[PDB]
Parts: sequence; structure tokens; C-alpha cells
Amino acid sequence: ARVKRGVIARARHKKILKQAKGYYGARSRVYRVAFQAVIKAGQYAYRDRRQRKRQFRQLWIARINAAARQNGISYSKFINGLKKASVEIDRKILADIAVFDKVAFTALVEKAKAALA
Amino acid sequence: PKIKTVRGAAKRFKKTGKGGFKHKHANLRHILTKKATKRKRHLRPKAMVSKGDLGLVIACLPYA
Amino acid sequence: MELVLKDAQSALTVSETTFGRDFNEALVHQVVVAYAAGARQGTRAQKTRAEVTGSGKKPWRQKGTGRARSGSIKSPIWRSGGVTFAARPQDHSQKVNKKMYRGALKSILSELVRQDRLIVVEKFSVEAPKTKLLAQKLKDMALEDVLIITGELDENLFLAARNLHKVDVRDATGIDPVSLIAFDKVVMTADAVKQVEEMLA
Amino acid sequence: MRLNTLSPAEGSKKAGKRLGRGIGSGLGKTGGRGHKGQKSRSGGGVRRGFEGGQMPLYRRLPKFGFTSRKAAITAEIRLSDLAKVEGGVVDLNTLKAANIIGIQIEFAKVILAGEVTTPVTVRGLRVTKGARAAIEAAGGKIEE
RNA sequence: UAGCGGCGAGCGAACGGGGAGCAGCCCAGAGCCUGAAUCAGUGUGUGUGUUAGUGGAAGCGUCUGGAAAGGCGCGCGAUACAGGGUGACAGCCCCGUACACAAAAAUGCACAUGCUGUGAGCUCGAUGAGUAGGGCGGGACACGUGGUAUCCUGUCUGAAUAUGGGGGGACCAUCCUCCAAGGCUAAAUACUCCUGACUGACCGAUAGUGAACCAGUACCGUGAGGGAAAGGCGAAAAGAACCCCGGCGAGGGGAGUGAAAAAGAACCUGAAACCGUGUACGUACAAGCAGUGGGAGCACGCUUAGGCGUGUGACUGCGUACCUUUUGUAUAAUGGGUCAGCGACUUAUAUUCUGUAGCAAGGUUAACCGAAUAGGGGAGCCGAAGGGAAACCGAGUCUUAACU
Ligand SMILES: [Mg+2]
Ligand SMILES: [Mg+2]
Ligand SMILES: [Mg+2]
Ligand SMILES: [Mg+2]
Ligand SMILES: [Mg+2]
Ligand SMILES: [Mg+2]
Ligand SMILES: [Mg+2]
Ligand SMILES: [Mg+2]
Ligand SMILES: [Mg+2]
Ligand SMILES: [Mg+2]
Ligand SMILES: [Mg+2]
Ligand SMILES: [Mg+2]
Ligand SMILES: [Mg+2]
Ligand SMILES: [Mg+2]
Ligand SMILES: [Mg+2]
Ligand SMILES: [Mg+2]
Ligand SMILES: [Mg+2]
Ligand SMILES: [Mg+2]
Ligand SMILES: [Mg+2]
Ligand SMILES: [Mg+2]
Ligand SMILES: [Mg+2]
Ligand SMILES: [Mg+2]
Ligand SMILES: [Mg+2]
Ligand SMILES: [Mg+2]
Ligand SMILES: [Mg+2]
Ligand SMILES: [Mg+2]
Ligand SMILES: [Mg+2]
Ligand SMILES: [Mg+2]
Ligand SMILES: [Mg+2]
Ligand SMILES: [Mg+2]
Ligand SMILES: [Mg+2]
Ligand SMILES: [Mg+2]
Ligand SMILES: [Mg+2]
Ligand SMILES: [Mg+2]
Ligand SMILES: [Mg+2]
Ligand SMILES: [Mg+2]
Ligand SMILES: [Mg+2]
Ligand SMILES: [Mg+2]
Ligand SMILES: [Mg+2]
Ligand SMILES: [Mg+2]
Ligand SMILES: [Mg+2]
Ligand SMILES: [Mg+2]
Ligand SMILES: [Mg+2]
Ligand SMILES: [Mg+2]
Ligand SMILES: [Mg+2]
Repeated sequence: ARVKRGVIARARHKKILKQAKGYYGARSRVYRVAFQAVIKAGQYAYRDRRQRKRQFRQLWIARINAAARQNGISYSKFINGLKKASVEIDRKILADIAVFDKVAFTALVEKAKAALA
Repeated sequence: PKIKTVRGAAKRFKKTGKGGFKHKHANLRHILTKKATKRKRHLRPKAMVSKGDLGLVIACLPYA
Repeated sequence: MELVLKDAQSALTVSETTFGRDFNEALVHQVVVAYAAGARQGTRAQKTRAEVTGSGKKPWRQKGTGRARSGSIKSPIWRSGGVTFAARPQDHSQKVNKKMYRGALKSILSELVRQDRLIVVEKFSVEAPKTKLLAQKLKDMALEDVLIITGELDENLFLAARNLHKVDVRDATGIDPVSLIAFDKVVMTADAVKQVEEMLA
Repeated sequence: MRLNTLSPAEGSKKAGKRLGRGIGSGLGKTGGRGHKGQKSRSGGGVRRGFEGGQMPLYRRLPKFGFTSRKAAITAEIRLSDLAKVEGGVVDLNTLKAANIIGIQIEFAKVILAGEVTTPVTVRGLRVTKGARAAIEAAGGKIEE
């Protein structure tokens, strides 16, 4: 039979070398390096789908803590106020309101202070 | 080619009805005046091959 | 089991276990595979490292040099070396049991009946050995791709059918399942039915 | 029903292992062999009954008995085999003609196994007690 | 299997059965009838081959296209639709094929017969001596000296001889069977340097012969010996007249041929590594597997501006390659310069298990025949009964005097 495997091995290498576009040096030219770099990129992508959800929550928290201290209350007070006022607004939306609508954030702060007092 | 039988195991083992193998006991060939007669009397009759060593016997006796 | 005839429009009584058996597909597939394996010639070979023309001398010494260890230029990892598992001429023929072969023929002849791929006539002769006469007769029968089983040896029919690739002519003894499947229509002489029923009980 | 509509039965054809063709196949680099043994080596393995250097079972145990040449030329006969002869008489030459005992056989017993439904004269053969009762009940006549 | 066997590893019959194929004769000696069968040789005649060869059917139109054998119509041949070539895929263009024939000459094989030689048949006899056997030492027999038959003989010996002798697995007796010490003999069987025809779920230029090519060459070795690499323009050379730069160069630009010259001989298709030119973006206060997640800006396209794409990627969170071997490797443990191509659990026969299919207390044939993947063939094998070392007994059997 003598299966000649040039076509298959070429398309299998070109599948990797297309994924390795933009990489420096032999990481975009050489199959042994590129395949070794694509697997690591999939590992990092699997990891950073988890770390995206951490890093944005951290950003949102730091923006709420800043706008709340601008209105004269800490973050942990303000979240405890919104829990005691039962306000179930997540802190993506709190960071968005804290940026674009500072009046509504002030009203949320006054609800939280009245929930603590 | 055919498998060749291990001729010592063919001289030492016999297949029974359900596929088990009978065999003679050891320790009954010499040095017999110091052994109790109870021991010898429980060594004269043939015993069955145990489950552990039944695989090596079947490997040695492919033609039953 | 009754087979109506095409030309004289009579009937013919046959065995229902022969011409009305249910189709055992796995049996028929086993027999058709064994037939196509029996046709298989199996004439090939490659050379091993034993059979490659060369010398059994080490191309370089074992150690000291910086190269990889090597013992033979006939090595199957070298260029123009041996094949690792080089082939031999082997026989691809399979055993088919006799009752399985007859079960397959009784299955596919029952299926040709149920698919109306079976035509029964009393006689099918051509006067002179001419393919023009045979193609005219098959056009009058509205047949192109056909197997023609005759319980006799008709030489003019063999000669008039030898050049047509759509048409094959067999004796009733020389029938095979892969042809009975590979042809679109099958025309049987009533004598060929009697002989097939005798062979197939 | 054409050649491109046939298909085998389910579970008839199994694919078969192909060792050393990737991680996903399961049979990866080692191919069911583990690592760095004698068993993993090409042609490696020990012979039958080898227990290490321990004395194997077929030599720990003693030989016994001998082989009777007469047993190879003796045979046992069912009662169901008595109808397969012709003439209603059963000899050695009749059973050998019926291809039951074989040519080199010189002695045969009839054993209560199966059942007979016809009177059969038995001549020159041993008969067990239950076969004697079944033959004589069916009309037979055991003689010599 | 029986056996052989440090009774280990392993070696491994025969009897008997089924088949292919079959063929028997002569001298040890005289006569009687005498040339009578057969065989060899050599002629002749006929037939059949072989070694050159001959005939050999049947198609046009139109469209695309460089070119028709292609597409679409309409016909015709076929004992020829095997195959190959022809400017793309041809039953009908060519060579062939089916079929039909053909040899001055040489030669094979059959018969028939001529000639030469050969003896045929009948009767009465004869019946292979340093031989069989033995002792010693070895070898062959499946049989390793074992209780070892049988066969061979280097050595030493050494019979009887038809009223006799050999064998029947130590040996003796009885019985059966055969006649050594002289020879000849076809077939079935084994192989392929070579020739012809055909075939391939064989290769298709790192494959297949080492060798598709001036290859057992170049080359290496004192020598025996070792032993490569290297295929493809196009349908057809129509293989580039002529002009120009240049050294009366190389090389190139035109022109020309051609369907095509990014088919120009360093010639089909021309991938990758590798090396360049151009454009966009980023980059000279910035530290590490070089990415990933976020993400500004810039450039470019689309668009009903809706805003999406694409390229780049300032800054920023996290983040020490792969393989192997290991208790455990970023490891400063191994391996890999890179690319492309090749490169490793197969095959045969036995055996067991599972699945699946067929028949079912039965199932199945091998050899072989057969024109033949059919059918026949049931030698045989496995199973339906086991126990016991065995004789033997038998749904029981063994143990034991006998089993509660
Ligand atoms: Mg190949
Ligand atoms: Mg690139
Ligand atoms: Mg003892
Ligand atoms: Mg040497
Ligand atoms: Mg090779
Ligand atoms: Mg080569
Ligand atoms: Mg057969
Ligand atoms: Mg390893
Ligand atoms: Mg280990
Ligand atoms: Mg291991
Ligand atoms: Mg090896
Ligand atoms: Mg030890
Ligand atoms: Mg001609
Ligand atoms: Mg012609
Ligand atoms: Mg073309
Ligand atoms: Mg003599
Ligand atoms: Mg002698
Ligand atoms: Mg002797
Ligand atoms: Mg000797
Ligand atoms: Mg002597
Ligand atoms: Mg002798
Ligand atoms: Mg004897
Ligand atoms: Mg002789
Ligand atoms: Mg090539
Ligand atoms: Mg080559
Ligand atoms: Mg020039
Ligand atoms: Mg080139
Ligand atoms: Mg071309
Ligand atoms: Mg090119
Ligand atoms: Mg390129
Ligand atoms: Mg800058
Ligand atoms: Mg800067
Ligand atoms: Mg490694
Ligand atoms: Mg270590
Ligand atoms: Mg480990
Ligand atoms: Mg260590
Ligand atoms: Mg670590
Ligand atoms: Mg380092
Ligand atoms: Mg390292
Ligand atoms: Mg090491
Ligand atoms: Mg290295
Ligand atoms: Mg590669
Ligand atoms: Mg198996
Ligand atoms: Mg099965
Ligand atoms: Mg009992």
C-alpha cells in the first residue's frame, strides 16, 4: 500500500503554524517551537478565563471603594449597608454607576448609611 | 506450528471432568520413618491443583 | 412458492425456504467478503534487512566517534535500508461453510424475488452467434445489465454475450453471489431453476 | 440489495489495537508494556512454568502412573449409537462401518447413556447393567 | 500422541487410514527349439508443434477549446468493448484484438515401418562367506546405553547354507511372515541461470533490484572486497532570426515561436526551512520561556454615520520550554541546529477467551478429484461420561476387609 504521508503532515503542521502567528522568531516559523508555544497559550487561556473574573471584581471593588470614600463611607460599610438594605446590585453595575452617575451612587450611599444607622 | 506439550507436566497432572487437574502429593518418596502415618495417609490420595497455580499448568498443558 | 414466467405466462412451483427466505445480511456479507478475498491474488514482497543487498559490517565503530550507534547499512531506519516487516506472498482465502454458502444464496435469491430482479423464462436462445441479435433480444426484453443463467451450454449465446460488458452468461452450476448482486436483472431458464433448486435442496 | 448496501452484524468486526500512535489512542508510547522491564523488551518474556528461579510446580511434584496401550484400542458406546448401525446387529465391524469407534479398536462396552427405542442384537461386546436392562426392555438380545 | 530426555531445555515417531501416481525385471546356467517380445541406434513417411509472417470489421455533424478522443445529436460493428498510441477521456484514426490461415529450410514430439544390433519362450537346475552373528570403540535409527531390539563399521574374530537362515523392540518357547550377503527400473517429487504469454487490493524515483539515467559505474581499498548519487521543456524544437548593454564574455532586456517562456534547456506542479525588497504599526529610562487576560493609540477596509472587522501592540495582572528517566527536574540531569522525506507491536501456524453468524446432540471436512471460489470427498478432529496408576467398572467409580 505504502501510504505516503506528506500531505497529511503538511496540513497538520500548517494548522499549528497558523495559530502561531505573531510570535517571535522561530515560534512562528518552526513547528517544534510553535506547537510547544500553542499548547502553552492554551494553558494560559484556560487559566486566564478564570483570572478575568478575579481581576475585574478587583477593579470594581477598588472603584466602589474610591467613590464611597468620596461620599464618606468605606467599602465594607457600604456593602454591609446594601446587604442590610437588601440591595442586590452587583459590583460591576456599582462600578459603572460610580463612574457615569455619581448622583445615583450617592443615593445608594445614603441608603446604606440609613441601613447602618 | 503446533504448540508443544511440556512433557513433565503431562506426566505430573491429569485433567478432571470440570477442567480441574489432579496431582500426586510431594514428600512421599523417601525419609519416611520419621513422618507420622497420619501425614502419609493424608498424602497418598491425589489432590487438586490450586487456583493460584492452575494458570501455569494450563500454560504447560495446552492439549488437555 | 410460485414463480410466474415472463414469456409464456405460466407458473412454476418452487420451495419457499429457497425463494422466500428472509434476508440474512450478515451471512451474505460474510460470503461476499470471502468471495472477493478468494479472488485476491496476494503476490507481493519487500526485502527485509536480511534480504537487502549489502554487507554486514558496521559503518563505523561503536564508540569514540560522535555519531549514533549503528550496526548495519541494511537497517530499516536508513535510506535504502530494509523494510521492518517486509511482506511475503500470502493467501487471503477464507473458509466459508457449505451451509452458510447455501444460506446466502437462498437469501439473496429470495431478495431478488422480493425486489423483482429475477426473470424466469422457459428458453433464452439466439439463433446465430451475433451480439447484434442478443442486444436486439435484450432490448425487446427491456434489459441492459443482466446475468443470463442457462441450464445448458449454449456456445452461440456465449459468443454473442462475450463482448457485452453489461451482459454475462453463466451455467446454472457456475453462479456466484457477488454476480447475483452485481447485476441489475437475472434471467433464469426454468431448467436452471430446477438445477438451482436441486443444488440448494 | 447491492454491493454498497451490505453491512456486517453489530459487534462482528472489532477494530483492533494499534500500539504507538499517540496519546489519545490510549496505547501510547509504551503500548501496554509499562517501563523498563524484561516484559517490555522485544521478544522478552519467560517460558512456561517459570517462577523466577524457584523450583516450578511441574518439578516440585512427582511423576505418577503409566500409560495403558489397551485403553487406546478400547472404546465406549452410547445406547443412542445403537440405532445408527444397519441390520439391527451391533458388532465391532458394524460400528467401524458406522464410523463410531475407529478401525484400530478391538474392545468396546455399551454404557447407559442416551436411550434406545428398537431391539438390537449385541454380539461380542461388554454391556453395563443399565444398558442391559434398557436393551432387554426394548427387545434386544445380548449375546457373545 | 507413544516415547527420548541433567525425565531439564527441548527432540519427537510409527502402526494404521485417506489420496497423487503406479511397472516390473535380469545375472549368478545348462539344454531344446533360434532371432520370435522388448529396447537402443539409424533411415523413411504422416500428423502435430517451434523458429519469419498474412488478412482482419465498423462515424459523421455541431459547441467549447491551442488541439476533440470530451459535451450534445444522429448512426454502425462486434466469436473483435484485451491492451497501447494518437495535440484532453476513441469499440468505429492507427497498431492490434476475435477469428481465419501460412514455411523454401532447420528442428522437437508422437505414431507407423525399414535396416543394424539385441534376444523371446519352454524344461531342468542353481539360490550371492571373511558374509550373518559375536567381543571392544563410535555412529544412525524419535530412542542421549538405558532392560534396548534394528541398521552402519574402525579393530579382532567368525557360522549354518532350503532338512537352512532373518525378523516379529531385552530374552526363551510356539506360531506367523520373509529369503540378506549381485544388480536395473518410468511416473507422481524438487528447482529456475533462461525464453514466451498473462496477472497483481505489489512499488512509483529517500520507494521498487545496489542500479528507471553508459551501475556493479564513479569512488575507496595493496588486496579479497565494499559501493553510491543522479528520472520529467513542449503536442511538436516550432530549442529564441534580429536588435541592445557587456570583454567578438557571462548574464540580462526586447522581438519572435508557442495555448502558455512567472513551460527558455540551472526547463511539469515548485511546499517548507533559509535569505531579501516594499508598506503599516511598534521600538533608543528599559530587565527574565517572550506568551496569555485586559487594553490605549495608529493605520486600513466595509457601513446608511449605527459600529464591526483586520494588522500592530504603549501600559498592566499572571506566568521559570518539550521529551525521557525519576521519590522528585526551571533544573546547572538526558536528547534534539532547523526544515522536508523515511522511520518502530507485524506476519505465518497452532491454542484459549469474547463477540458475531450458520447448524445443532451433533458440528465440520484436510488432502485430493473437479474447469474448478460449485459439487464431491467425513481419512479424520472436537463434543455428547466419567472414575481409576492400571486392568477394569460405568452414572457412577476409586480408596478400603468394608465404609456411618
Ligand atoms: Mg507505496
Ligand atoms: Mg512566516
Ligand atoms: Mg516410593
Ligand atoms: Mg566479521
Ligand atoms: Mg529498500
Ligand atoms: Mg539505492
Ligand atoms: Mg470444498
Ligand atoms: Mg523508556
Ligand atoms: Mg523500573
Ligand atoms: Mg514491566
Ligand atoms: Mg530481538
Ligand atoms: Mg536457587
Ligand atoms: Mg498484418
Ligand atoms: Mg483493423
Ligand atoms: Mg491537456
Ligand atoms: Mg539370496
Ligand atoms: Mg554385523
Ligand atoms: Mg546385538
Ligand atoms: Mg559399531
Ligand atoms: Mg569381527
Ligand atoms: Mg541381522
Ligand atoms: Mg516380542
Ligand atoms: Mg536385492
Ligand atoms: Mg518526485
Ligand atoms: Mg533507487
Ligand atoms: Mg547571450
Ligand atoms: Mg532548479
Ligand atoms: Mg504536462
Ligand atoms: Mg518549475
Ligand atoms: Mg517560499
Ligand atoms: Mg518612543
Ligand atoms: Mg521611551
Ligand atoms: Mg529525552
Ligand atoms: Mg536518577
Ligand atoms: Mg513513577
Ligand atoms: Mg535521583
Ligand atoms: Mg518546579
Ligand atoms: Mg541555563
Ligand atoms: Mg537541560
Ligand atoms: Mg543517565
Ligand atoms: Mg545536544
Ligand atoms: Mg519531519
Ligand atoms: Mg487466537
Ligand atoms: Mg465464535
Ligand atoms: Mg461417591
